[PDB]
Amino acid sequence: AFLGDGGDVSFSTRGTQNWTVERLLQAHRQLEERGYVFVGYHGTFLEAAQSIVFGGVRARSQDLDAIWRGFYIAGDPALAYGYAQDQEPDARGRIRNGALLRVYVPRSSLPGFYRTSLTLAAPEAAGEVERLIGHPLPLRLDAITGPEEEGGHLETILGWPLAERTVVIPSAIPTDPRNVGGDLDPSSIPDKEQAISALPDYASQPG
Amino acid sequence: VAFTVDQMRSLMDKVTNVRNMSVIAHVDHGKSTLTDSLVQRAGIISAGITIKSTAISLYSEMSDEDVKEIKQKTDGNSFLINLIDSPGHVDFSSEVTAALRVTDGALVVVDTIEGVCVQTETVLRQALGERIKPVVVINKVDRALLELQVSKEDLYQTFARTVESVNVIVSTYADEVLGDVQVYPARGTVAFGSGLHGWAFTIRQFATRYAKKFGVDKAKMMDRLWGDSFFNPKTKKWTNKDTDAEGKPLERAFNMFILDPIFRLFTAIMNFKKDEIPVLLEKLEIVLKGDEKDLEGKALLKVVMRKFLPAADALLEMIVLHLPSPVTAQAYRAEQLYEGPADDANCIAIKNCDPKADLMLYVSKMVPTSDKGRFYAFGRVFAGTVKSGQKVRIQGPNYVPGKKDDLFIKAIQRVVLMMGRFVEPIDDCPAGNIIGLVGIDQFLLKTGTLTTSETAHNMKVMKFSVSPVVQVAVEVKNANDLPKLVEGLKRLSKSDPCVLTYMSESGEHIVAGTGELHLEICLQDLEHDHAGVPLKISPPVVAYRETVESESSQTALSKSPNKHNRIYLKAEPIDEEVSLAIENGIINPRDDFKARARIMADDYGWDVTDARKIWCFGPDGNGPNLVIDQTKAVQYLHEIKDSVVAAFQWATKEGPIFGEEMRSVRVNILDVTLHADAIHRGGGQIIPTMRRATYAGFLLADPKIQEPVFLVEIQCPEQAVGGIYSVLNKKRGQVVSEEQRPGTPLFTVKAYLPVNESFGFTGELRQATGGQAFPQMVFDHWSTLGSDPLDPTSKAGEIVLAARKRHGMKEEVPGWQEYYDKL
Ligand SMILES: NC(=O)c1ccc[n+]([C@@H]2O[C@H](COP(=O)([O-])OP(=O)(O)OC[C@H]3O[C@@H](n4cnc5c(N)ncnc54)[C@H](O)[C@@H]3O)[C@@H](O)[C@H]2O)c1
Repeated sequence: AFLGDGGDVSFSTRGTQNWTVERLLQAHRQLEERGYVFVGYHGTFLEAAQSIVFGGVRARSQDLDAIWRGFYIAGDPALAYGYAQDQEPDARGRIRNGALLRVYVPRSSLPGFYRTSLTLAAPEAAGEVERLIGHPLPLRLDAITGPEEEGGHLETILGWPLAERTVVIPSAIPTDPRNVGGDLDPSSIPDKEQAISALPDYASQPG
Repeated sequence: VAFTVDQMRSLMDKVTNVRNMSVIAHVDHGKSTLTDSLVQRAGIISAGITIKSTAISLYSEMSDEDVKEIKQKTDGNSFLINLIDSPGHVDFSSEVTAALRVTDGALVVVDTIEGVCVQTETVLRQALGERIKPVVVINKVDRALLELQVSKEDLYQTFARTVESVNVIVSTYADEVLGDVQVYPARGTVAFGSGLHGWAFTIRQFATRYAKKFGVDKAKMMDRLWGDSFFNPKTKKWTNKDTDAEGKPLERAFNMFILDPIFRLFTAIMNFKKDEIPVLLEKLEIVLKGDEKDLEGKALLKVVMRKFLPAADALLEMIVLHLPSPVTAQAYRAEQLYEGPADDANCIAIKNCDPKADLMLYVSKMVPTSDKGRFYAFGRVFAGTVKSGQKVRIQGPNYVPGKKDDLFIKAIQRVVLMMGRFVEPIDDCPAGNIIGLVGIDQFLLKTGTLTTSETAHNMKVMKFSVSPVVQVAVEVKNANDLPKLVEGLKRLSKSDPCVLTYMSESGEHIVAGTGELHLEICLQDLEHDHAGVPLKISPPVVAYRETVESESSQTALSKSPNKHNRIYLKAEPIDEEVSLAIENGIINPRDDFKARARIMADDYGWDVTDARKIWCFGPDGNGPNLVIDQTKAVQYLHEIKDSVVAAFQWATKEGPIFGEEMRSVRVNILDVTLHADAIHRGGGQIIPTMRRATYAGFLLADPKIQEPVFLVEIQCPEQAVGGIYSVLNKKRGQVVSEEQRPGTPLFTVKAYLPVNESFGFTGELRQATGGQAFPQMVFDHWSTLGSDPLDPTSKAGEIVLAARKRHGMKEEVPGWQEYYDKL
């Protein structure tokens, strides 16, 4: 268990239940004390959040090219924020807000983290990525960070093998139920969470 | 007594022998008790689908010489009595009127000791205003004997004062067009007894006894059994002098022949004088049976009394002999009950109770049934005959001969008898009878008028409204009881057409009502019957409306999450005339888009171009809010229409100000840009875009909030009318009119009262008028507050802030930039 002390954690439109900034600070600390390191945010819908936090990250078929398959996160919560919501309305056309999740990996996996300036998920970058990770795609027990699109945010792709070794806990950053599709308000990011959101230093050169 | 459908019909045919009446009594004065005596004696049983008991059928049979005493046309010895159920507290004023309006007579119950209470007095006053004839029964005599141990003369004088009080109310408020309608014991219009023990009597019952053994027609005998008539026991002479020659006091006949026998039984039985009781019983010819012969104390007293003077008989006697039939009553009730010309063909048909003329059926209420969630229309035929299959004109409250507003020409599924909790289908039903109808609940909310003439006006309409102006959040204390609450809300919603249960976006279970009291009893019914589980209920909250009253300062723009779709729109106010038209079915969402456009253009000054481009109404797809498509040359525009409409349904249900519904908000879609590929413009992409653009556009059109306002109608004696104004002056009340009922000192005051000022209103009005006032309020209109809802210190803003905190929202109202595209 990595959720800290308190009541049963659940995800809701009203926000993550039994999850205060203080409880996050405890969960984060106890994670580092066990050799885990924070690597970014993942925004998704409520049921997915329940699945990820209590069942763990599990490989699944996703709508892209096979060679880029993996678990996608973002160092900047603002980027992951945009994905923290329903992608499909129900019968009544209701689109709920999702939840921001914090993603942790064993520090033993850090040697497999690389960064690049090229745009990911594109054929022109596949070669450079395969160079850095020292093997053909897809990513395995390694990760790649780079602009999601030209001149845009940085995104991180955790190879599925690595993704399944993560520990994911809720963020203290709420989504807005009354502004679904809006952007992350910097003022709504708890200062004490920002203080524990520093990212590791990634390698720009092959191992 | 069990009857077949045939016998019932033959009984409803002779409408001269029908008695439509109700019981006017305080719950604490054994109202239900006396009612039980009646149903257990003359209750009509019938030799599947159940309903909520609204009316009871009673059968009474009398003699040829008993019928001869009836001063109205009669036909036979059989009599059908309709006992119309009535509310338990006067606070339910609207349904008190409904019951009285379909009745012609009234059994008024008063207490021996406490006499006539304030409530009973107020209700009786209303009954007389409906031109209803009263018969009185003085209840709880037992208390005067067992507890107070009064003397015979004391008890008599007590009755005299009681009868006096009643007649003061009667002579004051009874309509002069009815003649002397005061009650007199010597005439048989007053009964005495105790519902508790199940005994009661009239002077006529005792007159019948002594009529023989005094060689006197009971007419003269009962004239003596009340007032100053004295039978000297020593001389065996009748006198009007309360003293003999030697100046010794004489006992009045009432005390001697009526009270004495009763007092003697009470004394013998309650003092366990086993030697007297038998002799006393044989004397009055009261025969006991086996088990009963071993009883003693109250047990024996109850058995002896209720077989000596069965309560139900005394009551039925008065009802049949003195209460008017439909034929008699409608002759002077017609004008009052017809909102049209007095010499109209239909009004004349009601005066004559004409079974042949055009149908005039009055629907007083809708009754919950076991037949799914359907409601049966309960009411009364005043003219013509209702028939199964017969196509009728269903005229709603707002209907007027000429327009087709609030009109539905449908067919009656089945006409049924409402035998309390059960239902019996029948072919037809002549005028003068109470009846139920199947297949109307979807055209009538509660009250209405059924006709067959294309020139008939409505009958005196009872104002009602379904608008949920107050609501509460319902929550279970034990999380395991959740399912029981879900189904409880489901069935609470079915026991009343005016109750509303729904779920907010945040998942809260909401229960909304038409008033403070109405919502109160619904939550009591829910926690004890429909759910039965311990509930956590929030304080009552008033429902508000979010609106705009100017056009968006600038165009509202919003992007989809994937950044490929854009919606440009602008918000603007809708005229009140148009909003009212929409709420009144005039402008209809289900209407032909071209026929509707012609109406909005001709009658409401709309551009038929715009009116033909209405995409939807909202919320619930029928609210006073519109989406107008004003785009030009947009590819695939139609492929996102269902998503845009959906977004509007959610946007109008919970506005950006503080989560309240929108009203009178028109949204103009000026421009739209979409991605060529349909994969990147589905619901998940469009819905959020439209919602946020709508919010941005709303907040750019100087937002406002509207508050619900009641129309209050109060009856009150001139003396206490002052209190009405005293209470209104500190409730932001606004007097509409003050009228006085000609001849009587009864005033009707109408005024506007903000719903958020109506909490505990009846209590304060009660306090200030000594309970003389008779309140009656229905939702009238919405009122826009002048103050700025965005200002936390203003009246509107203060309301907003409190709500936002209560909902866990961010205190300050979001700026339009929040929903506008971030750039
Ligand atoms: N989601 C983010 O936070 C994020 C961050 C950066 C970039 N992106 C962009 O979004 C695209 C993919 O979005 P996505 O990754 O949210 O959707 P995806 O199609 O890659 O994955 C499908 C969904 O399965 C869900 N899920 C439910 N249970 C899961 C479990 N046990 N393990 C793993 N996933 C589970 C995930 O939340 C994810 O939303 C990428 O191509 C990338 O460009 C997304």
